[PDB]
Amino acid sequence: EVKILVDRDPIKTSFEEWAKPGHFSRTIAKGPDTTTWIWNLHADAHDFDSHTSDLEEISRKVFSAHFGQLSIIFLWLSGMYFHGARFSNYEAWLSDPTHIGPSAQVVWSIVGQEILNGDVGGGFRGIQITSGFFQIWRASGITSELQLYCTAIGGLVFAALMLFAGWFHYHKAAPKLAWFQDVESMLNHHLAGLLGLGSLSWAGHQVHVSLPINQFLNAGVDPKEIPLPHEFILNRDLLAQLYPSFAEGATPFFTLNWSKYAEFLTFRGGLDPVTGGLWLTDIAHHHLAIAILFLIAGHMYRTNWGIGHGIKDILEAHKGPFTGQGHKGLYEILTTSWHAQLSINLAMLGSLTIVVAHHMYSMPPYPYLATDYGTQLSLFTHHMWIGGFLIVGAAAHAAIFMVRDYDPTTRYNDLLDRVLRHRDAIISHLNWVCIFLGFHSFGLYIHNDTMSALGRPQDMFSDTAIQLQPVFAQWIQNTHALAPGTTAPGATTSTSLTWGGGDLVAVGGKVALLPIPLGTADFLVHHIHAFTIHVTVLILLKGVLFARSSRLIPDKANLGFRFPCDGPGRGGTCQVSAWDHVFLGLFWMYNAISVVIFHFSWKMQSDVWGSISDQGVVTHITGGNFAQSSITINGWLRDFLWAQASQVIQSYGSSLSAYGLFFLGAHFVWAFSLMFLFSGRGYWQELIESIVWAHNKLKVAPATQPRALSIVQGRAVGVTHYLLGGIATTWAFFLARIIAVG
Amino acid sequence: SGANFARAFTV
Amino acid sequence: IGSSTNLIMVTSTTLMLFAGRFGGDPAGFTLADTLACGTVGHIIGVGVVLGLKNI
Amino acid sequence: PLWFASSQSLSYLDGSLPGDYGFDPLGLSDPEGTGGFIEPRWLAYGEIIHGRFAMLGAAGAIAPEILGKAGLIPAETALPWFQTGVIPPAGTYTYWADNYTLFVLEMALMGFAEHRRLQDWYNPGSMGKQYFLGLEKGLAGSGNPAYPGGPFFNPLGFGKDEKSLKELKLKEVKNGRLAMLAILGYFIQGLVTGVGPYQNLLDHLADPVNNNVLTSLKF
Amino acid sequence: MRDLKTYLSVAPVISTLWFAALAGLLIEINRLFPDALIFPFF
Ligand code: CLA
Ligand code: CLA
Ligand code: CLA
Ligand code: CLA
Ligand SMILES: CC(/C=C/C=C(C)/C=C/[C@@]12O[C@]1(C)C[C@@H](O)CC2(C)C)=C\C=C\C=C(C)\C=C\C=C(C)\C=C\[C@@]12O[C@]1(C)C[C@@H](O)CC2(C)C
Ligand code: SF4
Repeated sequence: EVKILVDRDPIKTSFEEWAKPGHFSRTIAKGPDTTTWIWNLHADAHDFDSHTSDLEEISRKVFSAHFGQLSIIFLWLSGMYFHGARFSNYEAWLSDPTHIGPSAQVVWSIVGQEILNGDVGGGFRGIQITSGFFQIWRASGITSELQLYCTAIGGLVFAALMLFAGWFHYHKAAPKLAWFQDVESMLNHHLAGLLGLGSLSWAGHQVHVSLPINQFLNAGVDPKEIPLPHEFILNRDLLAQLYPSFAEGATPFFTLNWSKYAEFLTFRGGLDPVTGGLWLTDIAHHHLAIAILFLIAGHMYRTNWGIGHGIKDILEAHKGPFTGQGHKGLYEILTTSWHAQLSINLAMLGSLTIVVAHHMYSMPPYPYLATDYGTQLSLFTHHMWIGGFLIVGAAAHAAIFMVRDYDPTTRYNDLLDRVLRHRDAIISHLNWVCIFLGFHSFGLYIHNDTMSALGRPQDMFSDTAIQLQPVFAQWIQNTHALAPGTTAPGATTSTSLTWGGGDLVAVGGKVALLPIPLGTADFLVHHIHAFTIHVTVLILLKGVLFARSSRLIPDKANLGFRFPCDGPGRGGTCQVSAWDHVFLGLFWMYNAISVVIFHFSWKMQSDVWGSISDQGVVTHITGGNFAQSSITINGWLRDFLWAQASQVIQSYGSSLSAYGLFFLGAHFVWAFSLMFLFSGRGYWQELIESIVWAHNKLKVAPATQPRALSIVQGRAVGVTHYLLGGIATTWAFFLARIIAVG
Repeated sequence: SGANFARAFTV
Repeated sequence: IGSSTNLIMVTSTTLMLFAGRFGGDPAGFTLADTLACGTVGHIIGVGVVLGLKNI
Repeated sequence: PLWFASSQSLSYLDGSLPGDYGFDPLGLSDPEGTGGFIEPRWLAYGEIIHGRFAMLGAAGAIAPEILGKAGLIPAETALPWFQTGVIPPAGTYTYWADNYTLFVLEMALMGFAEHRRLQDWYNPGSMGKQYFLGLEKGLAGSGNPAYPGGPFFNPLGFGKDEKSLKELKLKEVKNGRLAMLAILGYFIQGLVTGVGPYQNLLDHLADPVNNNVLTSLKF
Repeated sequence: MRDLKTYLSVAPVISTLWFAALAGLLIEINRLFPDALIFPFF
């Protein structure tokens, strides 16, 4: 049954292996004859599946790598906390948050870079930060620096503990294979233990520490006069004065009359007027409910006892109209190969990150976060980029599994075979829908441009000539506006202010949130989003499905997952491996994410953000020209790229010069990438031949003969440089513009 | 806040 | 003790335990089954009491 | 004499241990897949040591309160077990030296004792070889790490008969378990009612109905 | 100790120590002599 199984000292810690490189693979271990050897030593460093074949060693290596990664993350967190404690102006920002810019980095005075120490405010000079850490610390209840120092020390200690644990589990006591394959216990502990207890404990902290300190802060008291958090725990009088319910203690909870706790566990919803964030009582209530739900749901699978459920029984016994026998051999597939689990987890994490970004810009969960425009922009863009990258990687790992871990003899699955047997219909229909969507979505813009250039503004697809309104979205907005009165009797207001109707919420003369209207431009942009998403899905799905074999190459599995081509014959067979399909899909993911972030930035700068006056009128940043100027490509090039780049390029001689320097550097790297993307290997090898002759003429030729990069390495270098250049350009442009004008 | 900035310029 | 909530959810817990026992014992009933039946009875009692008070 | 014994647990619990009642629902002492700090011998050693230390602590935490109430000690000396200075937020008392100096001294002395104990556990007869001012002769050990014996630790000659020795071992383990439960009760009571356990016993004896767990939790 | 020295003699580690030392020397020279566009010694 379920038990702990370990092996004692599988490997011995010794420096002998460090002396010689490439010990994992024999062909690497032989010795270097050409430079290519070096480039291989890094390519197969983490290819644990190809070093050996036993599952036990792979699992142990995976565990140790996870521990190392956790240690690195803890070290990074400790460094951030120590920087916040030592070189920062947190205490100044605490008293006057609206007129002080956060900053936690100070530049030395070595060469002339001291001009980077801009005057953020509050008697401090330093680089303004846009990580949103200050809002997190304020919402946590931290009001000093000693607490931050203690947190940093604890983080360092935790990093050391994680490193020791990784070493101990790889070199002293290594879990056996049967320990890993016990997924029922893993799921039970991950649901009930990690997600339930953690959120319950955080709810306890929020109820006991964050709520009273934040109440005192919002009441207008000076930060240096607020009582320390432990005084609230020790003294019941202070809590009773702040909340009378605590005077009754824990008696009501055991008596099931929970309404007595309605003082600090509410259901109002909406945004708090003082700070423009969600009510902390609602957040604590939500955390408590989530804890209860997760603790309940973590006791579903049978482990070592009579009660519970079996995953294999659930999968096998499920009979449906469309599936049939269906899920039969999926349990072995998902418990035998690591790559399938990696693919599913990567897809789920990417989707979760994107949803996180959307929900976080929609409803600000931290105090004084909505009015900080740079923080919002940075958080949204960063999280969406991360989600896109993870979603892309999922397909690559699925292709790896399909290539090297799929055999129909020992493990057979009906649904997978049924999907494989009719791939042509899937690909054909996906291709047709992609063509149709792209044709319509881009033809609308081209038609708008052409009718504009000919002096025919009455034949456009616009808000005045021919209208295409998103009626369904408007209906949903109206239903959500009307919901709190009838559909949600408990909720006092709307879940978020984004839905049409309601009132503007502004903090300190700056607009925090107001309803976002939808028109023709939103229709067109959403259809463009759908088109790009569909094309990326088509590329990745084709790469995954046609990995094992194709009509052109009937034996593509033998060649492997990473092979440049098959030869000049058959008319040319370049880029048929699934790796090349991933390399092609990266560009389209980049395109889609760039378009989406551009849309979000322009819409927010045009129709939401701005300034409010004493009289009551609202003046937006760009004057609300998105509704009429974004229906043509000329409008996107002139009113958005040309107009908003003034702050980036005219930042020389000021405290934002680094942004312009990075703006130029990203352009240089993007132009550099085309050198690898466009050319071929033979020319470079033939040039290196003459260079090597010139070297040998002077008796300075090396023993490791130079060799041009392989084809796959060239493509990888090209795509890496391209992505880095584009992302850095967008980063510099966004940050400079939103810091200057926001 | 002044001391934090001065920590960089001690030398 | 003796109030509406106590009597109601104690009765529901006892009924659920009785149902669990029949559909060191003459009939197989380990401690885990007793804990599960008691916990689900407590859950159902809390739910019905909270629903009744609100209305 | 089986308490909550399972089919898995009954396989490796042969009864050749003091206080072996076959109780192990979670199967921690299973004899395959044993490594690190999970081994039946190490677990038994830890249980014995915990029982000894818990008995010492349970006696010492309740002696001063009774001694003070009986009038056999000065009043300023008798204190509850958490006002002695262990938890400065709860209370503090003054001594002949600072608290941290006493901490360092206790750490040094206990390190000297416990490192020798650990080295004895690692190598059985090694610890009685090197010169230690002549005391090493009495620290050779009997070969069983749990019960070293010898003139220093068994000067009264108790437990010469094997049956009497087994009975004494059973008594020791039972008393250790009882003392561990008592110490846990001390901790929880001091966390809840904030008053020394002897006063809790006195209040319970004065009026059991009005003084129990329920009245403090009210309802 | 032999293999520790052998590993510390590998190319990336030796390269990073050498470049760090060179960067430190250049930094200290630039700090001692603030800025200079010509060679005025001779
Ligand atoms: C991509 C989509 C697209 C669309 C929808 C339009 C739409 C329009 N254009 Mg623009 N245009 C486009 C791209 C597009 N344009 C491009 C790329 C250019 C090049 C720059 C132009 C340049 C342009 C010019 C120069 C002019 C227009 C004008 C017009 C109008 C004329 C349409 C017409 O008469 O033919 C419609 C013809 C048909 C035969 C329709 C066929 C489609 C049917 C409905 C299919 C339905 C299929 C069926 C339901 C499927 C299932 C079958 C089942 C039932 C069995 C129309 C509003 C003209 C104008 O001024 O209008 C105001 C004009 O002079 N356009
Ligand atoms: C209730 C106990 C429990 C808890 C809390 C966890 C929690 C976790 N497990 Mg899981 N796991 C459990 C039971 C548990 N597991 C069991 C019984 C098995 C075997 C079936 C596994 C199998 C397993 C594997 C194979 C892996 C994990 C991993 C992870 C980590 C994921 C990283 C993360 O999400 O950051 C959340 C961040 C924090 C909570 C870190 C704080 C440190 C925690 C609190 C330490 C205490 C946890 C530990 C279980 C108890 C100590 C035991 C020891 C002292 C005797 C996280 C520490 C992955 C990992 O990261 O590798 C190390 C991983 O690869 N788990
Ligand atoms: C969640 C974590 C995750 C994990 C654990 C893995 C795990 C694995 N991947 Mg997958 N992968 C992921 C996410 C992940 N992947 C994502 C998000 C993508 C999409 C890009 C991919 C796409 C992918 C491809 C295309 C391939 C793999 C392969 C592999 C395997 C080999 C790893 C390797 O050799 O690299 C060793 C380390 C390196 C080569 C590092 C390269 C340097 C990076 C690319 C530079 C990033 C630049 C940096 C941020 C910029 C700073 C500038 C400054 C330094 C100047 C390994 C088992 C390889 C395979 O063959 O599997 C068997 C392979 O071909 N993966
Ligand atoms: C703007 C981007 C770009 C750049 C910079 C280059 C650069 C170059 N080209 Mg390429 N090329 C490009 C695009 C580009 N190309 C495109 C689009 C094509 C069409 C396919 C080609 C096709 C091509 C051909 C056919 C040939 C070249 C050759 C050359 C070299 C000419 C000699 C010279 O200029 O050296 C000047 C050197 C530099 C400017 C390189 C940059 C130096 C870096 C910045 C220094 C490192 C500093 C810093 C510490 C970096 C650290 C990195 C970090 C990770 C730590 C040079 C490497 C010719 C050749 O090889 O001559 C020998 C040649 O045969 N190119
Ligand atoms: C050592 C100990 C306490 C020692 C206390 C000492 C020295 C106190 C000393 C002092 O007071 C003095 C004298 C005077 C004060 O001024 C200062 C202090 C310092 C305060 C407690 C152990 C306390 C130990 C406890 C409570 C252990 C409980 C374990 C349980 C219940 C385990 C159960 C199971 O493991 C089984 C048995 C079998 C498995 O299959 C299933 C499960 C359920 C896991
Ligand atoms: S060698 Fe180059 S050009 Fe020829 S088939 Fe392969 S990838 Fe294509």
